[PDB]
Amino acid sequence: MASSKKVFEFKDDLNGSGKVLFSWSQDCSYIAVCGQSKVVYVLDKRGRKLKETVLKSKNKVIGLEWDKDQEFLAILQENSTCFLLWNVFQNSFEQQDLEEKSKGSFIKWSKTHPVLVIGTEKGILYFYNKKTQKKIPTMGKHSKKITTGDWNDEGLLITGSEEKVLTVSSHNSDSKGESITVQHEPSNLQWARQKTDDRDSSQRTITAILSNKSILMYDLNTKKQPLELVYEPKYGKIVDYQLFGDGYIVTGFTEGYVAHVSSHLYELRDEIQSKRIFQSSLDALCTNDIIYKLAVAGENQIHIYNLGTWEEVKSQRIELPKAAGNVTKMQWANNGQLLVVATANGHLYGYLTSIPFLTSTYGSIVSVLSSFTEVSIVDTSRINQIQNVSSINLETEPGFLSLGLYHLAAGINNNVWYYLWLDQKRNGIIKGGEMIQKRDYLGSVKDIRLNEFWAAVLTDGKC
Repeated sequence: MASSKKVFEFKDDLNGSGKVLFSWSQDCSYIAVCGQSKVVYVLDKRGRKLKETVLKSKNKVIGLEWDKDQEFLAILQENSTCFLLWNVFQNSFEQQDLEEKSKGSFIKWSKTHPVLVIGTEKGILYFYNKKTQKKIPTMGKHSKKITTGDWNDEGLLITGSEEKVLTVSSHNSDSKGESITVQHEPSNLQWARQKTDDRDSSQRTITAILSNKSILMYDLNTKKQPLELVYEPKYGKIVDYQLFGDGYIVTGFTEGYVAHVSSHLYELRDEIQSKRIFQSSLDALCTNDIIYKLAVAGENQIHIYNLGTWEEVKSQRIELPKAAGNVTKMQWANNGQLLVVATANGHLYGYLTSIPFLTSTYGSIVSVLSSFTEVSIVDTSRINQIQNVSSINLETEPGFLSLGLYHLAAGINNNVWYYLWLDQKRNGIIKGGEMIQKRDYLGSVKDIRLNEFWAAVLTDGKC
């Protein structure tokens, strides 16, 4: 059992005490962080600074987002008259103005298409096209300050304003749906694939939070009215809710209570499951469907939870420092390998949770990466028991692994490492891995194969 490893810890010395915004790259490689020190800096997955920058204004960052190509970071500050696109690789500034000297209130990039929406306090929505860097204004969609916004995989912008109005805009700036009359203020916009038996339904459901008290549901298929899912007074005001699996909702509340409901309309009205986690207060919660874990933060600790049987995973519980305060934001990678923590006092933490290890097999012999710094070869000759593993040291972490009768091949992008046991003949005593030859290629290593006396390397166009 590999416990949660605190790989990197950063304090308010470089982040700033307050509500910190951290953004994952879509390839789950580089992690951008900015809090109250106005410093936006990107770290590697293990916590090494790569590119650092400082904003011109002293306003707190209210919006930080990676673009679709993971090349530009969009940053909007507290009531700023402009916003900044920062090329991380080029480390280059470009400032986009807000028309009529409007105060910045919301920004969000289309996670699949090159469209960036900026909403101001006047209700005007500006659509920024990156391929031509052109602005399309839309006035009158919202009559008050825009409060919440989100994007879908299809790239449909959902925006909820103070006038209890939800509006959806497409890529061509076409409004998908008229002004929706909802009971109370919508917030925490999210796009969900609703639980339907027919498995040909696209992800189009809009799930939001009403007045920080209820959960609002909206669907497109049959033009059904938005539904106000009400929660018990013991729950109180909602802290947050997360969507997991094929359309299910898990929500946390102020008294350490958590509720699990199925997004199916026939089963949404009644709470399917309820559980008590904390007794004083709750900080936040987040889900990961690939690694199948629910992380609920409270009282400066992280509780890991199962979602099928809902067993409390005590093994992966994390004890956060007290000075961090109530946790404000929490997110894994898209694959769920590494988890990033931002709290109300500017603290930033990185923990190792899943990191699945690669396995490749030759005849009756398999390989297990185990820790990233080494690779253990595993013998499965006998039945019901496993022979002794043999550890081989590594410096670079490959994404491809291949096993032969004697050699072991470890391949990362355009780099190949080879290892051998003893020197041909009969193995007998097994020796440590030897760096026989470091191989480099002009192209990427698509696939690696190794019989015994020869080896084959694949590149995007040539073997």
